[PDB]
Amino acid sequence: ATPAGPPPKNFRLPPPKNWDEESESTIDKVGKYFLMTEMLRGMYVLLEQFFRPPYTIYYPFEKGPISPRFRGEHALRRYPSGEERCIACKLCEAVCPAQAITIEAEERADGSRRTTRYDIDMTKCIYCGFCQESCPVDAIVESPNAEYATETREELLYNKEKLLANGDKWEPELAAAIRADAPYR
Amino acid sequence: MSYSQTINSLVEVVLVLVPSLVGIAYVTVGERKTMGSMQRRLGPNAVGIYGLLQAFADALKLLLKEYVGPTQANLVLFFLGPVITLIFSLLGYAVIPYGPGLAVNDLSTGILYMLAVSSLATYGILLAGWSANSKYAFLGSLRSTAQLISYELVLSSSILLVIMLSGSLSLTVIVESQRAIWYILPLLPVFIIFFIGSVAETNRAPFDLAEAESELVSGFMTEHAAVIFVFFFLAEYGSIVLMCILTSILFLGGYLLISLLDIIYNNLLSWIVIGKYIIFIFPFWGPVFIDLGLYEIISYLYNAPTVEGSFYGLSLGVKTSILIFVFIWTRASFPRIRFDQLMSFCWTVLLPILFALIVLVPCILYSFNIFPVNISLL
Amino acid sequence: MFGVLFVGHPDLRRIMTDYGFEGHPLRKDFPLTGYTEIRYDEEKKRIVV
Amino acid sequence: SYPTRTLANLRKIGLKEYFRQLLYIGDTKYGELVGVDKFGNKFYENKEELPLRTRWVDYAKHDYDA
Amino acid sequence: VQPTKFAVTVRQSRNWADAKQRVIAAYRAWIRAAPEIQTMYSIPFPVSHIRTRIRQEFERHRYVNKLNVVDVLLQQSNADFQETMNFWRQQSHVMAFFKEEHFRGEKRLPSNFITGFLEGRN
Amino acid sequence: QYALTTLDIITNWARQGSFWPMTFGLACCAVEMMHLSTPRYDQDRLGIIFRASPRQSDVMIVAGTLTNKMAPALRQVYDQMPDPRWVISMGSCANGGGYYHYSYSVVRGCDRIVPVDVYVPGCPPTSEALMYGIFQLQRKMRNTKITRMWYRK
Amino acid sequence: PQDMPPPGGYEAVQYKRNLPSRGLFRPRPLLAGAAVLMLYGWYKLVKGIREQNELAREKM
Amino acid sequence: SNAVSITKKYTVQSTGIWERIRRALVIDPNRSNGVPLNP
Amino acid sequence: ALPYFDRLDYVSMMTNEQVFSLAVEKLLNIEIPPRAKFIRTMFGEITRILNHLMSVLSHAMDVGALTPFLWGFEEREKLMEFYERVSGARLHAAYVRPGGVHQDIPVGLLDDIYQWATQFGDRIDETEEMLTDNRIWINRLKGVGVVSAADALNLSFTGVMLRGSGVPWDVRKSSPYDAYDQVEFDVPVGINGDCYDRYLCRMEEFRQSLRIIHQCLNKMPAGPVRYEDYKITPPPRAAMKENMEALIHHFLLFTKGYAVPPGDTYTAIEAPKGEMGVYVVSDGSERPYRVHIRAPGFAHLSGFDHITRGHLLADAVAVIGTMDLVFGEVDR
Ligand SMILES: *P(=O)(O)OCC(C)(C)[C@H](O)C(=O)NCCC(=O)NCCSC(=O)CCCCCCCCCCCCC
Ligand SMILES: CCCCCCCCCCCCO[C@@H]1O[C@H](CO)[C@@H](O[C@H]2O[C@H](CO)[C@@H](O)[C@H](O)[C@H]2O)[C@H](O)[C@H]1O
Ligand SMILES: CCCCCCCCCCCCO[C@@H]1O[C@H](CO)[C@@H](O[C@H]2O[C@H](CO)[C@@H](O)[C@H](O)[C@H]2O)[C@H](O)[C@H]1O
Ligand code: SF4
Ligand code: SF4
Ligand code: SF4
Repeated sequence: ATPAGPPPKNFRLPPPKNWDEESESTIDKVGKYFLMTEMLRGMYVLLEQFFRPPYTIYYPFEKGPISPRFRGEHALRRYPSGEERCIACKLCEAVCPAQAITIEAEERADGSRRTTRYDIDMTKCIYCGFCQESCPVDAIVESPNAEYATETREELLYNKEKLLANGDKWEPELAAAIRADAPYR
Repeated sequence: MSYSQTINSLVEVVLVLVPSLVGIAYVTVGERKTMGSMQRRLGPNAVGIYGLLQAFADALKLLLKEYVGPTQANLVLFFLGPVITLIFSLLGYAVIPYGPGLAVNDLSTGILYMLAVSSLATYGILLAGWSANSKYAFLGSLRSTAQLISYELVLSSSILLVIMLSGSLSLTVIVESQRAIWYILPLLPVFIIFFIGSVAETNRAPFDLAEAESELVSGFMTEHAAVIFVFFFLAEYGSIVLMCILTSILFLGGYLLISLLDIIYNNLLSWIVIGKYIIFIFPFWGPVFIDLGLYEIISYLYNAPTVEGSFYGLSLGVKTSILIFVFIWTRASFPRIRFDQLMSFCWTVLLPILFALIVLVPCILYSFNIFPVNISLL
Repeated sequence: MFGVLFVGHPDLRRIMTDYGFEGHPLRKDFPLTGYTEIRYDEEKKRIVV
Repeated sequence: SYPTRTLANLRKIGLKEYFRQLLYIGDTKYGELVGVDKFGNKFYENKEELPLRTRWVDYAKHDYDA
Repeated sequence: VQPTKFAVTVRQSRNWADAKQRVIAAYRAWIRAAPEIQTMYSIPFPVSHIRTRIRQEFERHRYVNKLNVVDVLLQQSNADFQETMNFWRQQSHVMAFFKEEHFRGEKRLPSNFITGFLEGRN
Repeated sequence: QYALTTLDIITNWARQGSFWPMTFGLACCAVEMMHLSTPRYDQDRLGIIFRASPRQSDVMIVAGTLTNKMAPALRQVYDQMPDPRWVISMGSCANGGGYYHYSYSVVRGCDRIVPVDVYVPGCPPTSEALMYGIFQLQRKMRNTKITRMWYRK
Repeated sequence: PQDMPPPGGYEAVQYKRNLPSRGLFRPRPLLAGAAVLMLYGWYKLVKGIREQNELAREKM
Repeated sequence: SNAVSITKKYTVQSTGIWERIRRALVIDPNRSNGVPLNP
Repeated sequence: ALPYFDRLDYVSMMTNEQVFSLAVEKLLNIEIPPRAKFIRTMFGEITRILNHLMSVLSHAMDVGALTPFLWGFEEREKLMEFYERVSGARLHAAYVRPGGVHQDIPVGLLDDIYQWATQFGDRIDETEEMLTDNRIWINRLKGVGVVSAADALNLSFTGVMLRGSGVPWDVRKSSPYDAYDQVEFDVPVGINGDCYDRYLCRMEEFRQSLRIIHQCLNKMPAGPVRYEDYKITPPPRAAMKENMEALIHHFLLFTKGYAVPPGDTYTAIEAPKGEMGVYVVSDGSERPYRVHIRAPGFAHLSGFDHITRGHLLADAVAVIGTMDLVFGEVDR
């Protein structure tokens, strides 16, 4: 219970003090009992809080702080041209910790390598952000949007038509968060 | 008498119950707002402009809720039981005086009336806990009853010490007797014991661990019964407000405002019939108070039956509210006490001190020729 | 989790799995999602397996 | 809030606007207009408030939503 | 039964006379308990159906001729007995041991070749 | 028609103003539900008071991974909620299984056990997100016709 | 660059138990106070009940 | 003691008459209120 | 598999993923850079403060003191802003990874932690104003849940459950890991082995963790926060988009993963709830052959019968809170 070698210098406790060896005057000792002085001090600390500013935020008018690295709902982005950035490498499908991504790809009419299916089970996803660390083209991101509770969980099966619609909606904020964090990525 | 008694009976009863009920509703909002300032948050501030409707929506929600309590083998008990628990809560307000004699019932045995209505509280904690089906929780309703009866002895034995000083069980006489001095000053330790006894009597935290442990042993098969009922909540809040008014009646002034009109008499000595009202003081001058406009009006309003009654009730209200704060502050300041430890506090600390003071107080009143007369004076 | 049996143990009962659970999940022949699933049956008024 | 703060903001926004805020935000708050959303929402800023309260929104719709 | 009401310290059968003695005592306790299992778990079956179904679960392992295999089969029984006699198993686990409260019922394998062929392997 | 509508609005105002949730803090999402009671986001200011008993409650918030061993007690507690009843599923684990979806011990969604009215996404949702879900539910109740449905039939 | 400390290092923060004794809660000043309050009250009560008894002689 | 002065604690301060009032009616004048600084 | 460790003790996330990283790094035979060593020891103590704010204040909320809980959850609310700045999660960071940390800390964070540091002791002191000398608090924890030093060892107790019975022992001092051998801190050891000792030992760790965080701020060295080897840690995005070798190493790390050499290791750290350890068998491949988590609370709850025997039920609720118990830890 103590380490090997010599016992620690004064590890052993002093002998216990008898009641009449204690250094506390009866006046101090009896007063603290009947006046309940330590409980009075704690009640006074609550008066101090009473007259301090509160911590509360009025939501939804005032929001809490979120960093550029925040991990909210997924979005599929484009280039300035308008083409989808996604080229169907499937890296985000391989690294998914919860197997939430299902991708089916083929050759587009023009010969380009593009996805035909892009589904994200929002009820399987753990919001780790791994999908967006593995992208070679910044195609999949997680927007700062955390406010999308829905009614049915069928609404939480995002298909490629919803994830592109999300990127079109959120692009300025997505481009801004990428601009802030890119040096660190 | 100028008009019919039944009308007079009705107006005084409505004038006490409707303000008392509206007040019992705002103590619930107030206890959530006060605990939030001390906990650096906000209380209710959304149901109503300043959260002033929070009590209303809480009460109407419960009223509209389904109730699934057992109606079998006991139909009256499920329905007519808690209803009279709420009657036994409001029946104590009928002896509160809002000025000399200004009570629904001016009762000579007013104190023994509020000792009777209090011993009926034990039934509203015993019987409700009889509905819940869980072995350990039922024993927790007996332990809460045991706490109430023990802390009732604390209150009745310490009310005794006030009666010795006043000579009467009339709440009006008890307050009028404090015109000499508030009983907090000479019976300091009796007041503290009474306030501590009054928290334990209401089953309030930090003395609520017995009824607290029911929620922790409910299990996976049964549940409580105080569910959709606002009765045992209005019975609870109204007993806290009532224990604050009675605490003020006995130890603070009651409705006694420390009158500054005595101070101005002592200081002022340059009475002038021309209305100047010069004062013989160091910050004094020759005031220009308007005799035709102000002094004639001010003097009349001071002697009005409405104004003087108003100050007597604002005094009692300000004093009850200060004590309502001290109950809310106590709940937010301490952890809970175990049932055996509260029992030791009552039986081996508090009551020994009280019985020691029951000997000493009449002994001093005899030694200084200060036994009051027990005839109707004051 | 494995089915190994400890002679001398007082009260060697399951600690992690459900009450009528059959199988030892950390065995490598045991499948990841198991063999059974549960749901609430409206017609039977209980959870069924 | 506190009386000094709520008094000063009445001297700024007026009693008709004071009641508008009690109905929605539940606070008396004054700040500079920063801009308008396409949805019609209005944004205000005040470096002098409590932290995380320097920016707020006045929504355009009665049945507002984040 | 020191830590729990029906706990039995894990023991290793010394020989077949001992191992058969334990099996019979296990079967005896189970079929004794069947009325107590049928009220607690509100089993909508006769006590006779419960007892005949308990018998089947011992009838499965009647041909085990390994002594190391019997002890694990005995420990499994003792543990099942403990979690049923203490109200630890839910009615859902208990009346799911009866393999007719499936909405497909007891008939869940195909009866013969042709009926399973016309239904696509059941 | 107006009169029955008023009866609804008042009834809905009180189902909204007093919002008492019974809770099943199964795992981490409960921590984030505890941060909804702390000073930065306080539930009390909006009238939310978490009650222990199902009898005193309005809404169940399943917050955490539901396991096969825990599911009978989820259904028992929901079966004890007096009407009207609402359920919020909070987090990926309760919504659809989440990280433990492909496991032998986890129910893949709490709606295989009970009916759900709002699903809040995230592992864990932020405290704002769970607030957003409560406002969606509070809006669902404001659109609940009680005495105006009885009138059409 | 990276997120680095200031050149001279950050200053020391307060981390030890502070908890400083105040006279408001020490027993001796409170015992003395409660005593003077009860003595003043007992002088005021002994004067009042004497006057009350004299008012009763006049009433009778 | 173990305390360091409030003036080095990176929290909002009370000013003027309210500072004098606070440094009178408070257990530890060197204690902060935990409110961070906006700038 | 690293995000699985955030969800074990869900109030102490970055120290759960620290013990998994340290185990994998030991089989990888790699030395992680000094900056990540200090980042990990700083955020391991920010984590220890976060857990103790949950554990101490929830314990007192069960005992019936309700106000310290709310005060320190603003302190908790402020310290989760630092989690969400380094990562984007208020709870499950996934920040600590084999080979260091996922991303470098942002460029104004070490100033913001120092600003929080200047006032955090005052928060402990006011939390301590309410509980330490309070007689109701004292009379609900003295003599409750008393374990002898010999039995705490025989019962597999670690941490303050071990340390509150008078055994001086901290994994940080006895098997130093990360930058703990570079920081000066003390170890609170109790006397009477009861809940009051374990409360007083936990409050002292508040002040000791703050004392480490300040030292970490002043020794923060420069350099990679990630092991400088792309066969193990992901290359920068800019490299992957510019250099051939980097895209190959990026691609294979996110699909196959890195191979860990064969062998097994048992690795323990001083987690906030006791000793947390993992046994990892490696098969030389890219997936773990066997991961076993040793959870401090699992051993603590196993000794609840031996410790609560003869006590009252109101006593047992106090014993539940003095044992730092999150059931996602206990059941893995
Ligand atoms: P007779 O001499 O003909 O037979 C005696 C035995 C059977 C011992 C044979 O002689 C024999 O040697 N057979 C091999 C040994 C053997 O039987 N091994 C296994 C014994 S343990 C066993 O069979 C356990 C069965 C399951 C126990 C639980 C049953 C009930 C569970 C469900 C109840 C209903 C729902 C709650
Ligand atoms: C108007 C007549 C009465 C009709 C019914 C009115 C509603 C009655 C119940 C509400 C009254 C206040 O009741 C009290 O509310 C607070 C929340 O503010 C609860 O407090 C709860 O949440 C707060 C939130 O910070 C926690 O600090 C506290 O630990 C917790 O218990 C109390 O557990 C409850 O007892
Ligand atoms: C000594 C003189 C006394 C004069 C004043 C006497 C007043 C007596 C009024 C009795 C009214 C009923 O008394 C009161 O009942 C309610 C409901 O049963 C109890 O309240 C009970 O239910 C509520 C919930 O609804 C709980 O929050 C509370 O903890 C519990 O104890 C109070 O604990 C009790 O004080
Ligand atoms: S989003 Fe990125 S990682 Fe996923 S398939 Fe498309 S290109 Fe590959
Ligand atoms: S954030 Fe969600 S979708 Fe992306 S990799 Fe992680 S679990 Fe899969
Ligand atoms: S959804 Fe995420 S945070 Fe919530 S319980 Fe599941 S793993 Fe924990």
